[PDB]
Amino acid sequence: MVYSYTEKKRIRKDFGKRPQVLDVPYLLSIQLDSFQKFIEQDPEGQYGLEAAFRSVFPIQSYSGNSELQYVSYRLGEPVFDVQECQIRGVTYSAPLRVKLRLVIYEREAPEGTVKDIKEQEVYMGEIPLMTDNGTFVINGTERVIVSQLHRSPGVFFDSDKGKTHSSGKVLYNARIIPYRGSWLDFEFDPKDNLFVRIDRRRKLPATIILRALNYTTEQILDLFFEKVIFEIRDNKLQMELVPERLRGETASFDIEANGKVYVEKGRRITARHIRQLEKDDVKLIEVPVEYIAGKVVAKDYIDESTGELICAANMELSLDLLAKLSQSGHKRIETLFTNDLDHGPYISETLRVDPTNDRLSALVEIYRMMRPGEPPTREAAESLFENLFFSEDRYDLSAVGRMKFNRSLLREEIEGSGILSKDDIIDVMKKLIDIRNGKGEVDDIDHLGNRRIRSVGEMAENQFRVGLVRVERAVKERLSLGDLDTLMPQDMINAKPISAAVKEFFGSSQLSQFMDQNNPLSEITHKRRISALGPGGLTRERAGFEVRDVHPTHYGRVCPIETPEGPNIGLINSLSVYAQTNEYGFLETPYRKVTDGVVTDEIHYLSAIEEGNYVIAQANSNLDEEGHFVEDLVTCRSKGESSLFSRDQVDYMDVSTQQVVSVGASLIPFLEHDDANRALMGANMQRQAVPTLRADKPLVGTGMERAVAVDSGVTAVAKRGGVVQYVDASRIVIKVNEDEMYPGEAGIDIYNLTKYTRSNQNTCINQMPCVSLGEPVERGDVLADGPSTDLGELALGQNMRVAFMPWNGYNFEDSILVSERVVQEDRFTTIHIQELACVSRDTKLGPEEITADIPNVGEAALSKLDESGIVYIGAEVTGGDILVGKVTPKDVKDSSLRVPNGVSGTVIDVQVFTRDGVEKDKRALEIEEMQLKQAKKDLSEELQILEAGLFSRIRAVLVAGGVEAEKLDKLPRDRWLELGLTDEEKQNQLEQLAEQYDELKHEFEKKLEAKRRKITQGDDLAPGVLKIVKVYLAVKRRIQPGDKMAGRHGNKGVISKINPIEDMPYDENGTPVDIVLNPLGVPSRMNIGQILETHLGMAAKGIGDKINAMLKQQQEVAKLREFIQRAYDLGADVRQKVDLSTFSDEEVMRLAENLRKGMPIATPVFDGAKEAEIKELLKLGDLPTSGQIRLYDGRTGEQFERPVTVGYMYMLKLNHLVDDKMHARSTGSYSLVTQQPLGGKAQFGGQRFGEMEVWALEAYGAAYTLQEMLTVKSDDVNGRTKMYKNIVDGNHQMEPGMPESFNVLLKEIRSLGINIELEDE
Amino acid sequence: IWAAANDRVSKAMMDNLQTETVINRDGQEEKQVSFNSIYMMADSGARGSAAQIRQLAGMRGLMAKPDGSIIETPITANFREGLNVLQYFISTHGARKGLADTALKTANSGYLTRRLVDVAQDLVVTEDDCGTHEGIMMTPVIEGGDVKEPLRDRVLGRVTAEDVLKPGTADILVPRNTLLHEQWCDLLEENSVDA
Amino acid sequence: RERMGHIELASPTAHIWFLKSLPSRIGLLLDMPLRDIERVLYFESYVVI
Amino acid sequence: PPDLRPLVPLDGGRFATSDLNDLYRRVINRNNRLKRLLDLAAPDIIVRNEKRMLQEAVDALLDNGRRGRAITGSNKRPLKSLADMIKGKQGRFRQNLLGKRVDYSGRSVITVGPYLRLHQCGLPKKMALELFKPFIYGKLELRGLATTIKAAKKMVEREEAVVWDILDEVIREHPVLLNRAPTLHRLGIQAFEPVLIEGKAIQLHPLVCAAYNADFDGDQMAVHVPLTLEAQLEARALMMSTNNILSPANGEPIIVPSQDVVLGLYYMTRDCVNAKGEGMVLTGPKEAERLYRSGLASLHARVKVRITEYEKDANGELVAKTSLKDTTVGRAILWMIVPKGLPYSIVNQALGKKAISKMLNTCYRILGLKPTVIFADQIMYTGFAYAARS
RNA sequence: AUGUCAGCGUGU
DNA sequence: GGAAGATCGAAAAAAGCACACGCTGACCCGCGTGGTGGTG
DNA sequence: CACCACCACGCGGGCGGTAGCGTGCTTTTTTCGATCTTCC
Ligand SMILES: [Mg+2]
Repeated sequence: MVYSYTEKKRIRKDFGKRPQVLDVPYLLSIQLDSFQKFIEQDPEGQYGLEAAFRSVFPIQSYSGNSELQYVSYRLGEPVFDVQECQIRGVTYSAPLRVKLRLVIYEREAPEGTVKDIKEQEVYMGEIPLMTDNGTFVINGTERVIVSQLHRSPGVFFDSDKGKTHSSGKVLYNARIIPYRGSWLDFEFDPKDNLFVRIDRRRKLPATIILRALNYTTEQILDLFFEKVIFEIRDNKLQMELVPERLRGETASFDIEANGKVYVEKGRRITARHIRQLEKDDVKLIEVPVEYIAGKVVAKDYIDESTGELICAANMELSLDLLAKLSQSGHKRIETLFTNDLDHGPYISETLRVDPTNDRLSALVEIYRMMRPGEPPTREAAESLFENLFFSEDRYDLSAVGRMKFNRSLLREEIEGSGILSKDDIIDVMKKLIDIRNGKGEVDDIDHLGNRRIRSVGEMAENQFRVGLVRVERAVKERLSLGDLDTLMPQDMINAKPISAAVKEFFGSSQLSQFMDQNNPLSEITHKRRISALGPGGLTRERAGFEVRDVHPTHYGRVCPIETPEGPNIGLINSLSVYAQTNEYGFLETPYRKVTDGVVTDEIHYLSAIEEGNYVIAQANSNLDEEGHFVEDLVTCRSKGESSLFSRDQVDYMDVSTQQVVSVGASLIPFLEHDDANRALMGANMQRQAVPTLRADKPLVGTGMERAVAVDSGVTAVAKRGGVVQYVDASRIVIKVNEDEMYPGEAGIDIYNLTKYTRSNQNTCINQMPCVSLGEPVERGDVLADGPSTDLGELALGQNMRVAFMPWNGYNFEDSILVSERVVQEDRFTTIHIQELACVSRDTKLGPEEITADIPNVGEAALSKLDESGIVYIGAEVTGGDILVGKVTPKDVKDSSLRVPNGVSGTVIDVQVFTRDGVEKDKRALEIEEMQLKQAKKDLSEELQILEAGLFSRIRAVLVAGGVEAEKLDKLPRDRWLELGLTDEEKQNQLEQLAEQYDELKHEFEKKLEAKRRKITQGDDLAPGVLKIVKVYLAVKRRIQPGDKMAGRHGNKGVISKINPIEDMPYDENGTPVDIVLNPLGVPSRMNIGQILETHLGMAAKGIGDKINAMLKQQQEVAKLREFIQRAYDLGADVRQKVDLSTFSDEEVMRLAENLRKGMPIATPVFDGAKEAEIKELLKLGDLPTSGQIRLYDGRTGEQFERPVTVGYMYMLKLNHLVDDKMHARSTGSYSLVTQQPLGGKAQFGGQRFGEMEVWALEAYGAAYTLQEMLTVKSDDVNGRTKMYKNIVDGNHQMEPGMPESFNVLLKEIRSLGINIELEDE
Repeated sequence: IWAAANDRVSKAMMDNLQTETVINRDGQEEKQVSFNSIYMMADSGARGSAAQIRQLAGMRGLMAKPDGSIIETPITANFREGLNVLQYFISTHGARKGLADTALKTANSGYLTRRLVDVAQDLVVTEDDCGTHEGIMMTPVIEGGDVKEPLRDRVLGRVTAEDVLKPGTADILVPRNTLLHEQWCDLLEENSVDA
Repeated sequence: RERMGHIELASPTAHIWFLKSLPSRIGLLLDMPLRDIERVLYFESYVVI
Repeated sequence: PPDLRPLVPLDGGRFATSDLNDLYRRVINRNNRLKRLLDLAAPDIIVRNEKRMLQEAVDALLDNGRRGRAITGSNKRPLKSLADMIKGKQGRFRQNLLGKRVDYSGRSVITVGPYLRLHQCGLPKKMALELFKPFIYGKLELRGLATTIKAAKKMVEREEAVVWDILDEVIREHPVLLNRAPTLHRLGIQAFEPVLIEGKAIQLHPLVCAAYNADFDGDQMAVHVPLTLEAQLEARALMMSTNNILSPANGEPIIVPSQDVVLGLYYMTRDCVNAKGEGMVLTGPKEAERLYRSGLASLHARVKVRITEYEKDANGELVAKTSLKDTTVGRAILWMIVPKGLPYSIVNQALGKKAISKMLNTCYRILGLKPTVIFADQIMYTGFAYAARS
């Protein structure tokens, strides 16, 4: 295989053994694709704005005289670019326009005749747009809308496994969850009575909902029971007996038929008698008259001659009632087939409990339940019941809801109406009754097949629909106002509700979270996050235990290890690498179809529900390269459980070994050698590492660094191939190839790299080029390296020389001993950028101004400020220094923004936003001039290319016609326009080319004018503010004791001591180690991945050192080729093949220069390098095979009594710095209500002496210290002052006084009708 | 069967680890206690225990699904060796169960501590002796096979309520109001005193 | 920080703490059900004196 | 009073929410409207509704959301009434009375310090300088180095060397209360003597971690300064770590070597079979230590050394006994730190965790408290040093 | 010189 | 032989849900009427 | 001098609607109608 241009610079050695059948998909697709479905023009109204408009429109007036219908919608181009929105603070959004037709019908003839039609296009607000990285720009800040894992609409049957009633009986219940409407619940009472609840209200007998559906008792009994016919003979009273009905029965009477004693009295009917009766096929069996009385009559029976109800429906029979029925002439009677275990009489008992007797009574009772106090009227009850479940505007069982509803009831069809019906509720109650009987099983609520994923598109569509129904109500209000002959749809509708709803969803939602930009991995993980919280979902406090656990269906869809550790554990998950979403929202995972034993390559995306039936083999199943499993007993999983299986019983195969982990969890090398808890900690800590000032590639990786780096929008990726025309530290210009050229284009790609811009975590985002002049590039090749990225690979930490040994207790529990060189070489030094805003508003007395003069200050403090009142860029500022000199009218009061105490750095950026109308200061003019100059430079480059082409054409035509090439060369190029030719077609061609030149110049002048207008347009702000000035401060944080460091295997710690270089342990060659770690952590925290990573990194660094030594000797390219080829060929049936024969000399040299600091090794997350391969790679270099060398003591020099484990390990500097954690306070400002010291570090505040600390002090004899902390240190203001003056005077005594908080509480209770006081007596 | 196999593997590993070190004496050779770093760390009590070492070198043993039932096929791979995808997914169940338990335990424990503190925050030793002759019985607690706590632990550092008699002699072994320190506990246990 | 104010109520109003906190002190003192007290308080039923 | 329901300026022309003010305004509106209705002799069909809704407003002010629906605020949410700001976890009782925020306190991450003694903790220079500011001002004014409090503040800000000398003088025997955020039991806060260190992290003794349940893991801890004579005496006599050696829960000791001390002492107290210098005879532990440090005999060599051990008699004094004991070089070296009263049977074995704990318990029971503290410090030092050397 | 809501995270 | 005391089961309502710290955003009436004011 | 624009403002309240809004916790106390039982 051939490699890309960026990959050929430094090829990562791969130890993967199994070939890759399916490449890793785009990581952010689940964020982009869904939003596409929100905004794509769909011919069928199934998703997005088209579906919402079809659902709402058309809109009819109150009177059937006019209406407003919708034709088409169009999303206009965004006014501002993503970069412009980010730098200005506006929201990245696009206008939405809709074609609306107002139809005014004929007043005299309302049968459908129309009178007037008015078509128009109306603008109804701005919809925020998703960028190319699947993130939103709201109010100039990056926001991510995480997906929500929520229970899917449908019917769910569950129960409590004896948790209630103290009797152990299970109370089965069924819930009909709609996408929009009221919830219907059918529960079973302890006394086996079916009750119905609506929206968790009071329960009512289940027959009420049937009676409200125009059902009589006879119909209900027919629906819910099997009818036994008791035909009256002369004296036999034979029943219509079914042999199956004799199963599980007790024969209290002798069963005799066909003149044979089939069952004797007092003998239970065993299976033998049931089978013998089935063989007999006897229908009529004589019954005694006493057996009838125990049954319930199926239907009402009437004595027609007398016209009186001899027996009604559904009451217990009796001997006198039976005699009356017999003498009434009713020969044929019907009763219910009821069994104590098979067909329980729940419906009959519920009907007996039910007090209603007619449809109107049931409707009245339902209305009384729903609306207490209001008088139950026929019309009101009818309207309420009709709108509850059988109206489209109130009840909406979505398409997925209908699909789940039909599937749960075993219905062949998967399509239907979005509203309920009699049949659906009847079937739900029948299924619940069957489940109570024993047939069927309850549904697993936590099953991933019962949990849908709602992405950004679905939530945005729902909010848009809410806004749209509000707008449609507002427009129905105005549609019946008459005088429509002079009204346009533009002023007919109001866009306020839609815009308000969409803004509130995109700015202040539960799931529209702030994007964390610590590193590319952080953003990638945040975008691919599924949160069970949010509206219509779980709560953090009431989540429970059973919902946080790892269900077996999580395999290949949800990462089992990557989850936050804390209150919300198991409620937040990360999508797997290969996982994707169905059209219904259910997660699905890829699989390789296995046919006739041989594994094929066709990929099928199996869902959670359907994958249960199939038998799925593991990824790590050995194959003989012919698709046949090497061994017969393959370990597979059938239904959420693992077992052995035959080689011919497999149905599907795992597509990869990374299918089960997420992107963040797949970046941990040797993950299979780590405990799950430690892997979880490592994965969580990986996305917290700040990027250093020099990205260092991981010497040991997993091969997924390229995908993570490219997919995240942190690096500049060439759109089209070509050659790099111009390289600079800030911008890149690529001359595209002729194949990818577009007609009428100069054909250059311009990339403006973002340099030193703050992220959401106050870190530094920086892009650095990785290409040189003349270097050919292709589409998809990296041109610049973003933060924590090196040549297209994710680089979060640094490769440090580590040694595992105890060192004088300076790494006692988890501490880390760091050599002085680590600080000296700035290996972990990071850059942090802080933003400070000064807002020049307008006050009642007058408008404040940002000026260069402030009262009662000296010239030295004002030296940094210029005449414009804003500090000089690049000036070194410290705590308390004035940044934006501002005076507000009281003559004026100084309110200038100042650097917070304890904050220093250098001003690197100043952005000034001015409201339109207010004059712009000199600094704003300078910034606008710089932006205009950059835009003019870009447009001038394009114009130069195009005009060079046009002038070449002109010169070619002239030399073809006038052959004045030498004269034209002597003449200035511009004067070629003045020079002409003889009267022929050459003159016409010259005139046409001159006209084209003039029109091109005019067009580019128009482009420059447009860019200048966009730059100088001005920014709209909130009311009351006339200017905003934002200043950025850059600080270089260097590593120091107390800083938190960590590896990728959960091994975290705090730097304990910066040891001198000479004190560190050193080997025979005299090279000291960089990091000393305690071995004691490994045996307890079972993360063996760090040891294997150390050994592999040592081998890689040995290979790199050998390459560097060979390079230093100026050896011929043949030796380097041979050595690098030998290094790459090492392995045991590795899939990666590198051929250096076709690399040519020069590239090889470059590759060698990239490998002189250690050849990278890629270790797949579950197919990594074994111990034998590690030993082979170590032996390839001049290093011990065991991986342990003999060290010397730095201080004393004696050999350590045992060989120690040294190597190279990837270290990460987490975003927990000691300078951000240390705080102290002796005396500062206090709260104005409770007179207590403030809280926090940003404001000078003291630590909280909590209740537990008070308890601990009480456990001691500590009474004076406690009282001193309670009153004289915090609350007693007179005590505070007297104590301060006494300590200054040197007397260590206190006057406790009375805490002010108690006085506040006393006045607080006194503010009620309660008197409380302290008595001196 | 799988539990017995895991026990056998752990025993064989510990036998091969604790004393495999064979060293030559001034004459012939002999077997001495091993100097292995893992075994030195485990035996000295510094870090780890038998279970963690047996997970590092022997098979990880049986694992249980979140409902608590045992899975038929155990994790037959050590942490030094490689765990396939299925074994890692199996172990994640118990890992997540433990993590969720320890995440949700803190609030309940804190609430219980708050209630306990508030129910007994007014009790202070404010006298020396009431003269009460009423006390409580203390006997070793035994429930069908094991002595959960010896009498010495239960009665250590406590004041006798009455004259404790020597068993079967009706002679005072300790006085009426003597605090049972270590020597008194030794005297009590040397005479086989039960209550 | 210390001085309090007062508002002279034009019509008497029940103190919610004594009326609502179960068991109701008003109801227990007058031996009347909480429903009757809460319905005569919010002007929906007359009560004899 | 208004000061207990303040109106907070918002530096933008508007003010804060002021929930109590809103409820009071609602009640005042209802009262004024009812007065206006009454003075106009309004019929009993209108004043009845106004009286009922005035009662509802009073209900909302006293206890919002108690009976019906809470008065929705400007944020579409229930409002906070008078009762809501007394009860609950955020009420005045549990947020400003039982516990509060205190001055003379700070917070920072922790870091292991091996050189520290059991009664000492390492305090960063900046935190120590800021926390003890009033003491520094008093000492500066006492010695005449500054003329006024403003001069002392300027000297402290300028970071003069005399300020550092004064700070070193003031914390000589001023204990500081070190506390951890989860204070499960009594030992969660303990008094330590401050040692000024150059850095940004608090240096904690390795032995006191077990009581604190703390790991050098990024965990933070808080520092409080007792600033009365009584408070200092209480910290020294009750809260000091030397006093806290037995757990109040069950009487078990809380100071036990855990990770590296046990490993080091286990490596020292272990015997090989053919180590260098095996079978040699040494005059005393000093000769064994010299031989080991000279690279002549291995730490595991089995030798015979003449040692003298002191035993306590009935009278309470110490009687010596000198004899030749067969032991190892490491055990003989370790014997140099064991106090006089202890026998030799404690160290003549492979010292694990339980062995070290039993040795410390015997030292406490036989000798007392100060010898036990010094012995624990020496044990930790030797364990760390020889674990590093191993 | 606030408060509150929501989210994320750290240490237990 | 029916009213009152006892039971009782279900429905409702209230009260609670660790500590400490760091950071971010987002917000902090209304609204429709009446009075007032410049104006061509 | 109407005439359109602009600001106090005031009392008003659940909000917006030609109605509902709510739906994944556990324990304790009340209470209130239905049953019973039982007893004078
Ligand atoms: Mg920790």
